[PDB]
Amino acid sequence: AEINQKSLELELLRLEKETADITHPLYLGQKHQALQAMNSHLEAVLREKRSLRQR
Amino acid sequence: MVEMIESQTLLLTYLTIKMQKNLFRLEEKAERNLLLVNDQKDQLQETIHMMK
Repeated sequence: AEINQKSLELELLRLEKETADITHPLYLGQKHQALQAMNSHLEAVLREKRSLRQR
Repeated sequence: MVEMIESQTLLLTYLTIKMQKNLFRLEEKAERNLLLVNDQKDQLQETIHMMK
């Protein structure tokens, strides 16, 4: 019985590790940040379109 | 007096041998019954674990 419990635990942990890059909050959070930085930059570029065109 | 003590010894010894023989038969039947039930327990436990 004890072996069976630990075996299940192991199986569960293995499944979680294999799918962490797309599922875990930590990794997903990093991707969000990178995307927000670029958004802001593009907003700025669009706001100064006239000046940039003139240049 | 020696004849009386010998008669007592004979009675006790007879009782003893008779009891021991019948007790061994019960112990064997009992252990067999316990093992059979224990085996049923083990099969149920394995099935429950797999389902979980």
